[PDB]
Amino acid sequence: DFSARTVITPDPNLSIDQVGVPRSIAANMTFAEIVTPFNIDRLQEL
Amino acid sequence: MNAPPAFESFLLFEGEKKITINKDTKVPNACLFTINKEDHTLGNIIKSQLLKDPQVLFAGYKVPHPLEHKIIIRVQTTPDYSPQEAFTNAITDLISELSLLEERFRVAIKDKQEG
Amino acid sequence: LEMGHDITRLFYSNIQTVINNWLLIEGHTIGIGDSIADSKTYQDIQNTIKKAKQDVIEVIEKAHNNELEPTPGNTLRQTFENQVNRILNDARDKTGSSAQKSLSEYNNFKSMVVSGAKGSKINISQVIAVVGQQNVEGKRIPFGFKHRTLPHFIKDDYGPESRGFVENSYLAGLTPTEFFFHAMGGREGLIDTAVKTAETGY
Amino acid sequence: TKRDCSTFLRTSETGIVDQVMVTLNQEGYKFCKIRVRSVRIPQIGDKFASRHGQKGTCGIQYRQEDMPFTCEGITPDIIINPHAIPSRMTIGHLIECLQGKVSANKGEIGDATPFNDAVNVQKISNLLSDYGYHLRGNEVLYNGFTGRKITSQIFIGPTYYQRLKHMVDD
Amino acid sequence: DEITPDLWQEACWIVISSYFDEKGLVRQQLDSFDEFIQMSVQRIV
Amino acid sequence: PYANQPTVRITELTDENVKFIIENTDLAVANSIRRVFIAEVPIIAIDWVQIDANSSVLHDEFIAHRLGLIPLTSDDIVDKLQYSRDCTCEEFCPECSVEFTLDVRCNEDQTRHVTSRDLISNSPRVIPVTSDDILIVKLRKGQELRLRAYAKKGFGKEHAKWNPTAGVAFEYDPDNALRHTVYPKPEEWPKSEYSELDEDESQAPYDPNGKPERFYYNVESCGSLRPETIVLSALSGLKKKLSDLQTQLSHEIQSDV
Amino acid sequence: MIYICGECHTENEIKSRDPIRCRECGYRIMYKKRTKRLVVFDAR
Amino acid sequence: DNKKKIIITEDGEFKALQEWILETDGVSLMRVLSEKDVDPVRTTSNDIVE
Amino acid sequence: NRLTFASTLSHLRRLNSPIGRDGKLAKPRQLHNTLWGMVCPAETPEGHAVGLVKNLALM
Amino acid sequence: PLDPGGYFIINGSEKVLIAQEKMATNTVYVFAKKDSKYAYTGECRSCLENSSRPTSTI
Amino acid sequence: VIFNMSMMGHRVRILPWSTFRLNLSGDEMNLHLPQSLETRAEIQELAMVPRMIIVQDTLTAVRKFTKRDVFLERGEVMNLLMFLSTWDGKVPQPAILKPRPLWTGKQIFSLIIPGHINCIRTHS
Amino acid sequence: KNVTLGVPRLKELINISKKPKTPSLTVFLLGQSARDAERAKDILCRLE
Amino acid sequence: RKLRRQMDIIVSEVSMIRDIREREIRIYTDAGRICRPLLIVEKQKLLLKKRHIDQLKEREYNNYSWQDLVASGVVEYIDTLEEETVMLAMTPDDLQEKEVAYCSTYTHCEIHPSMILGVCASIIPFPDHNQSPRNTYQSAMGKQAMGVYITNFHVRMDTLAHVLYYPQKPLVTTRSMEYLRFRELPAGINSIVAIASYTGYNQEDSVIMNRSAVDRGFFRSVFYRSYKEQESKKG
Amino acid sequence: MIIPVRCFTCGKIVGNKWEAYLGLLQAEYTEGDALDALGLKRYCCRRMLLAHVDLIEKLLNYAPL
Ligand SMILES: [Zn+2]
Ligand SMILES: [Zn+2]
Ligand SMILES: [Zn+2]
Repeated sequence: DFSARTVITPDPNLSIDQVGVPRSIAANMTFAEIVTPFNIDRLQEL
Repeated sequence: MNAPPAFESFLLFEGEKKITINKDTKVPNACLFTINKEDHTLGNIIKSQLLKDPQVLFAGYKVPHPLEHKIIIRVQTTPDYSPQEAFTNAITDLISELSLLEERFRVAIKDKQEG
Repeated sequence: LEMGHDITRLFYSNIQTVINNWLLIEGHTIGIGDSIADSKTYQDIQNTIKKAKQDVIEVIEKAHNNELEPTPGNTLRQTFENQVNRILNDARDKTGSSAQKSLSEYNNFKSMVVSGAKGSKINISQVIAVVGQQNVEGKRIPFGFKHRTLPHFIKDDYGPESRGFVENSYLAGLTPTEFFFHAMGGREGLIDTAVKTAETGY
Repeated sequence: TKRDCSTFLRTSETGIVDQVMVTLNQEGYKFCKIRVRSVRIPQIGDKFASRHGQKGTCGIQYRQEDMPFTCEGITPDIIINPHAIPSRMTIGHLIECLQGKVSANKGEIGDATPFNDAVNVQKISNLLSDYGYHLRGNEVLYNGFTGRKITSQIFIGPTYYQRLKHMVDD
Repeated sequence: DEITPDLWQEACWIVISSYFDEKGLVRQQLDSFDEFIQMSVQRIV
Repeated sequence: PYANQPTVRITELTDENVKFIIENTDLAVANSIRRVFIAEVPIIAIDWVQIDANSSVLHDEFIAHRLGLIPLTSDDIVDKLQYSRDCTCEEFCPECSVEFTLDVRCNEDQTRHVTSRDLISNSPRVIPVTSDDILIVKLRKGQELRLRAYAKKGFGKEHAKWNPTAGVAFEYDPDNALRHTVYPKPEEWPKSEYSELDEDESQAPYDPNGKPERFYYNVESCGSLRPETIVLSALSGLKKKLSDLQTQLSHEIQSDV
Repeated sequence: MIYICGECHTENEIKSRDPIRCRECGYRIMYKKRTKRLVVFDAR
Repeated sequence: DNKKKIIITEDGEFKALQEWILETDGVSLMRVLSEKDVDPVRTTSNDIVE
Repeated sequence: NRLTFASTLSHLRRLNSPIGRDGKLAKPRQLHNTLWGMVCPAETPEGHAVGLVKNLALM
Repeated sequence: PLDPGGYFIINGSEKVLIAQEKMATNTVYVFAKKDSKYAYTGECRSCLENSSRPTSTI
Repeated sequence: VIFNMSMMGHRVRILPWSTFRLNLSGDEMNLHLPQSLETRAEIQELAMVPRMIIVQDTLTAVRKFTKRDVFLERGEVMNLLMFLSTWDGKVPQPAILKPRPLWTGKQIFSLIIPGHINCIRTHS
Repeated sequence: KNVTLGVPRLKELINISKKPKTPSLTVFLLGQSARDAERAKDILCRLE
Repeated sequence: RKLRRQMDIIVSEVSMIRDIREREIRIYTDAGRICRPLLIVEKQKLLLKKRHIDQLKEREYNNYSWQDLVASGVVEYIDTLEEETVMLAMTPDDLQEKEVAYCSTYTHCEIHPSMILGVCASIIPFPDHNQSPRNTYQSAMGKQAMGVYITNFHVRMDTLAHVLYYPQKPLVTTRSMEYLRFRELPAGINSIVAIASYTGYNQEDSVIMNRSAVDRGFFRSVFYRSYKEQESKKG
Repeated sequence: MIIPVRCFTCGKIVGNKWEAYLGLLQAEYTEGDALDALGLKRYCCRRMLLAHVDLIEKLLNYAPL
C-alpha cells in the first residue's frame, strides 16, 4: 500500500524509531488484521 | 484539511478527563498529574510554587509534545506529606498570591490616574 | 556492545531531549561578532598575506631573470607553478591557524569546530583570515585570453590576483576580479558534485 | 444517451472560482476557461528559503507567547538553525541582518552593491550602535516558556525572505 | 571638467540608468526579430 | 510553605501603554503573566464575514480576512458577552456576537478608499479603534464592496487578531546581578533604561544568593482593550483558569478515594 | 446565462448553443458576473 | 611508513629504515621485476590486470 | 516562466550551450574567463545540465 | 506596462526562443585532437551573408 | 511502517499537521505498511532503527553542557530530569552542597548514561 | 607523481578495463643501493 | 575608431579587432556577437566628463538619451575578440594614479563591475561575501520564489500562478535592482530572523516560524489554476 | 498587494500609518523622519512602512468588468 509522498520535518520529541504521519494519509492506508475473540470488540467499534 | 482546529489547544475534548492522577511506583510518595489542554503557562505556575514548599522533595513538569497540548507534572514529597496535598495546597497559594497582586494593582492604578 | 540496541536507543533519546531543554537556558546562536576578530590578528593576517605576495613576486622575478633552477623531477614552467602554490597554500594555513587561536571560548565559531559537530577549521579560515587560492581543474586560473586571465590584468601576468589568488575573506568582501575567479572555482565543484553523485550511485 | 466526460478538480484543495471566461477557439467551436482560486496558509510543511543559502522547511510553528521575546518585546518572526551559517549559508546573511537593522532603525534603504567600498561591516556596526543596539546585532532574547534570560545573546535582524513554490499542500 | 572620485559612485550609476531606459532588458530579443522581419524576410524572398 | 506578596507599582500610565513594576514575585508567575496578556486575554474581533457583492481589485478571501485584523473597542462588552460554543445558539445572536456591516460604492473619477470609519456596527460601543484611519481597500470608479460581518469573543492563542498586546516588553534584573546572561564583552553592550548603574561600571557585582525580582512591565495595547484594563482582566483571567483546575482536581481525588 | 463583454463591460444574455459575440462590439470573449449563492468567509 | 621497509631489529622493537622507492608510470611488472637491484618481493603494481 | 517577474526576465535573456560535436568536444559547463561582463557566472541551473544553460549579463 | 515582452504567443502559450550558441562562421580555427588519425585540424566553416546556401565546412 | 536494499522500520504516531515527522539523529518520502502479520513481526524484530544503528544541534550543546563551568540550580535540574525516561526517580546529591546546591552538567548526564559502562576518550 | 584516486580509480577497479588512466608501478630497491641516492639513479635510467 | 565613435558609415555595433602579434585586423559585422558597453579612456583620462553626467542627470524633458553618449564617442562597444586586445580598468580610482603604475596605458574603463551579474544574481547583496555555489543556488531558488509576476494577472488565465499577499520591497536592495523593476514587483517578505536553536525543532535544513505572525499575513499567498475545455464537433 | 493591517511581528497597526507616511514624504520630510512622527519606535514596524510597495495603484489602472 504505497502512500502519497510528502515533505519531511524534524521532531526531537518523537523517538528515533517512531515516525509521525498525518491523519489524512493514515486514513487512506489500511492494515488488514485478523479478528480474534480477545479483540473482537476492538474491531466491532472501529 | 489537515490543519487542526485552533480552539483545540484550550477546548476540552468530549469524554476526556481534564486531570488524571497516576501514582509512580519507581519511588514512594510520587504521583503524575497529566493535565490536558494546557501549555507552559500553567506548568511553570505550579512547579515554582511547589519548590517553595519545604516538604516537597522533587517537583517538575514537562510536555511530551507541543501539538498534544497536554502537560505532565510529577510531584514527590516526604512520607508524612502527599503529592496530592502538594498540588492542592500550591494552587491555593497561587490564588492568594494573585488576589493580593490583583487587589494591590487596583489600589495603585487609581493613585497614578489621579496623580 | 555492552548493553544492546534497545538500551542504546534510549541513550540517544535521553541525550536529545535533555540537551534540548537545557539549550533553552544556555542557548546557541551566531552573529557578526564571531566573524569580527581582534585588530591584532587582522594585522598578522594582512602581514602574512603581504609577505606571501612579496615572496611570490620574488619567485616570479627569479624566473623572469632565469635565476630559478628547475628541480630534476620537473620542468621550469611546472616547477614555478609548484613554488607559487606552496607560498599561497602555506599563507592560508598559517593565517587560518591563527584565526582558530583568535576565537575566544565564548565565540560561537569556536564552539562548533571544537565540538566537531558542523563546519570545519577551513570554513572559518575562509570567513575570517582568507578564502585562499581558487584552483581550476587542479591548477590555478588558466589564461582564457591571450596569456592573461582577465582583460584588466596585463599580458603574461602570473601574479596572485591575476591567477585567482583570493586574499580577501568572505567577511571583508572580495574584489571584482576575485569574485569571478571564485565563481570559476565553485563552478568546478558543482560540476564535479553533479557527476560524482551520478557515478557513485551507479 | 450520452456519456459524461466532465472535468473535475485536479486536486482535493478547497478553492473558490475567481472568474469564468467563454470564448470561441480558432476552429470556431465554443471554448471556455475558468480560474479556480484557493488560499494557502503557510504551515509546517511549506519550504521557506532566504535570499541565499539552502531552503529550509518550517520545522514547527510557535505562537507569539512561545517565541523568544527580547527586552523591547519583539518576538522573532522566524528562527533558523545557527549550524547552517558555517557551510550551507553565507556571512552575508549576518551582514544583511546588520544592514536591515540599521536600515529599519535609521529609516533608509541600505545599499547592496557587491563592490562598493563605502559599505563595510565595521561601518554598519558603528551606525547600529548609535540607535541603542549592539554593534554586532546581538540581542538578549527571553525564552517564551521560561522567563529567565538565555545565557547566549541571540543575533536578530530583519532579513529578507521569499516563499518557494514547493508547498506541502500541493 | 572631470568626475571626482567622491562623485563617481553616483555618476557611474546614472549612465547605467540611461542605458536601460533607452535599450531595456529585452532589446536583444526585439532587435534580432526586427532585423529578421525587416531585411532577412525580404532577402529570402 | 506559602506564596509571597506581589507588591506592584505603576511608573507611567498613558493611552498607548502602561508601565508597572512588580516586586516580590516568582519568575514563573511573572513570565506566565506576560504570556497571559497575549493569549489568555479575550477581545472581540471580526471572525465571520460574508460578502454580498465584491467588485474590487482585491479578491474575496483577502478582503474578508483583512476585517478580522481590525481591532474593536470592546472594553466592557467583551466581559459580558460569551463564546459562541457555550451559548445556546446555532446562529450568531447579540448575546454571543455583534453585527457588523460595510456598504460602500465608488462612483467618482478620483480614487476612493473605504476605511474603518465606513465599517458600521450595531453596537455603539463596539466600534473600530480609529472610529488616522485603518484603510481596508482602494476602490475604482464603478467598483462596489457590500458585505456583512460579525465579531465574537475569542482567546489570543486561537488567532493573532484576538491579541490586544502590541508587543510586551518584559524585563527583569536589567543590571545582570545574578549573571543569568553572560556577555563576552559587557562593556560594548548598552545600558538599559531601567538599570541603575554608573557609566564606568559594565554590570553589577554578582551576588552569591538571590532570586529574580522587580520585574518591569510595559504592556502596549492596539487600542481594542485599554492597557490599564488588560492587566486587570489578565490577572483575573489567569486565576479563574487556575481555580478551574482545582475544581477538576478535587473530582480526581474524589475518584481515587 | 447572463455574461459580460470584456470590452464594453455590458450585460448580454447568451443562451445555450448560441454564438459568443457582443452585439455592441462583436467582441468574442465573455465573462460571468457572479453567483447568487453566497459562501462563508472566516478571517484566519 | 607503509612504503618504508619494516625489519625486526636485534632488540625486538620494530624499526622502519629509509629505502629509496622508484614509482614509475606504466605497467612493465613482468620485465621490471626481472631487473638487477630490484626487489622481487615488495615490488608491486597498482594495475590488477598486469 | 511567469511564476516571478525576475524569472521571466532571466528566461528571456537565457542562453543555451552548443549541442553535438561542438559542445561535446568542448567544456561548456566549465566557467570561462570570457564570460566576464557578458554572461552571468553565478547564474546556472543546478543538476546534470549545470552550466549548459546560462543568462545574459545585464549590460 | 512593466512587462518587457519579447516572446511569441502560440496557441495561447507564451514561448521564448532560447539563444543557441554556435561556432562562428567564416573563421579559421586550429584544434588539436589526440583521437584523430591526423595531428592537427584546419576546421573553418564558411558561409555567405545572412544565408544564401547551407553552411559548408572544410 | 517501513521506509528508506536495506530499509528501517518505524512506529507510526498520528499527528495533527500534514508533513511527516522524523526524529533525525526536507526530502519527500513514501512509507510502506506491511499488511501481513508475519512480515510485520519480522520487521519489528530485525529492521527497526535501534538495530540499524546525533544531530549537529545537540553535539554542540553537549560540549557546552559537559563543561565544568556549567552549573545547574535545583529548578533547572528538575526540568532536565523530567525528560529523562531512564531515571530511577531519585535526585542525585549535588556536587556543591553549600552555600547553595549546584548540580554539574556531568552529574545530570551521568544518569543519562545507561547501566555501568567504562570508556576513556579525549576531547578534540 | 599523479595517481588517479576516488571515483575514477574505483570505477577502474571494478571495471577490469585493460588500459587504466595512470597505471603506475612502485619499484622497491634492495641492498646497498636502496640507501644511497646516486646508486639508485642508474636503476632509474635502466628502467625509464 | 574615430568613425565608430562618430556614428559614421561604420556603426557602433561593428567591432574591429587588431591582432598585433599576427599583423591581422579583423572587422566583424554579422549578427550574434555578444558585446557590452565600456567607457573609453584616452591618455589615462576618461572621456566622460562632468557635463555629460549633468545632461544625463536631466535626461528627461531634455531630448538626451544613452544614444547621445555613443554619438559623442565617450562610450563604445567591445566584443569578445576586441576585448582580447583591449585593456580595462575596474574603476577610475585604479587608473587615476597609483604608487606603482600597474599599467600606464588604459584604453577602456568599466562603468561598474557589478553589471557582470545576471537578473537573478543582481538581486543578491554582497555576493562577493557569499560562496559561489550559494550564489548559483539562489539563481534557482529565486526563479522558484512566488510573487507578483505581472500586474495584469486577473485578466489573464494561467495554469500555475502564485501571487503573494504582501510582496514587500526589501530593506536591503541593490542599485541594479531598480533596472530589473524587482522593487516594483518583489517576490518575498522581510522577516526579523533570530538565529538560534529553539527547542531543537530546526536542523541544518529546517526553520521555525511564528504562528501569530502567519495569522496576521506573514507569508500567505494565493494560488490560481486555470481549467480549459472546448465543445467541438469532431465527428 | 496592499499595506497589511498590523505588524506581523508584534501586532501594531500599520495600515492606517501608510496614508500618513506617503503624505509626509511629499512634505519634504526624510524617509526616517516620517516614521518617527507616526510613532514607530520598533524597527519591526518601521520595516512595514519604510520598504513597502503599494501595488494596488497599478492594478487600479485596468478597467473593471
Ligand atoms: Zn447566542
Ligand atoms: Zn461589448
Ligand atoms: Zn512591529
